[PDB]
Amino acid sequence: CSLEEAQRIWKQKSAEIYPIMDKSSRTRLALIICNEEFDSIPRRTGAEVDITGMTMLLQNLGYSVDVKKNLTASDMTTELEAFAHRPEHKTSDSTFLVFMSHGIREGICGKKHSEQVPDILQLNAIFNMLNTKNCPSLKDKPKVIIIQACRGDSPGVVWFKD
Amino acid sequence: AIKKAHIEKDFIAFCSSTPDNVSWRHPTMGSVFIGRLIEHMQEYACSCDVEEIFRKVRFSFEQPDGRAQMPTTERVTLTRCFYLFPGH
Ligand SMILES: *[C@@H](O)[C@H](CC(=O)O)NC(=O)[C@@H](CC(=O)NCCn1c(C)nc2ccccc21)C(C)C
Repeated sequence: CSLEEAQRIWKQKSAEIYPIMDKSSRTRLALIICNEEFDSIPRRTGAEVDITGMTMLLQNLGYSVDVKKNLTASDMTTELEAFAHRPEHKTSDSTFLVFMSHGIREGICGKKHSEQVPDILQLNAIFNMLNTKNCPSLKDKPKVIIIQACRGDSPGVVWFKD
Repeated sequence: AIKKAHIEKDFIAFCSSTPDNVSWRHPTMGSVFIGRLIEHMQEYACSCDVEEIFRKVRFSFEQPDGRAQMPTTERVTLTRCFYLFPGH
């Protein structure tokens, strides 16, 4: 993780920068939700390093970082509902949410998803908990949402002729 | 005593693929999206800001390899530059 002294930055598009809060009194927070076992659909082997890398990255970046794993869409809203209330937000200049699951068109999926047994956290929902209403310590304060999950079944691509 | 605030501001989502389409994740090396995110976060963290950095990683997927996927940025409501001053 590469580092510092560039004051060029505070003299660019400044005061359209986000105000950062001093490093001595920060309680910064970040959440990794990552699912690997599922009741019915293919186990996510390799998801560990996703958790690792991201947790070190985040930590390195100046963040205390919670991991929770193997959740329903339920425990996704309820745990995430909790991340909203954590009073360290008041002394934080930002946050990082990350999810890592299987996924469908509509959303991230949870522990139990099949086509007869559906389990989906909408990307809608992530936003509706973490806003000025439900998470008020975070206004005028950036929040990035990092979703590692499949968006649907199609491979990425179209053919062209050369 | 009672003023108004925007209910939605300061967000940015970053996903692994575009809609309808898939995300790769290699067995012993994690998600190719995760790997790449991390790599770019390290080197560009304060050369650049998060809109920029998230652009860059999108760029690095562009000419399709065998397991193609284009990262997308939904629903950014950042009003200001998120420079991430690593070490302050
Ligand atoms: C979405 O449902 C998940 C991605 C996620 O974890 O977010 N998709 C998959 O797990 C796919 C399976 C997959 O990615 N397979 C990796 C295949 N593979 C191999 C053996 N070597 C590779 C190198 C680079 C990229 C992929 C590679 C789906 C398609 C079942």
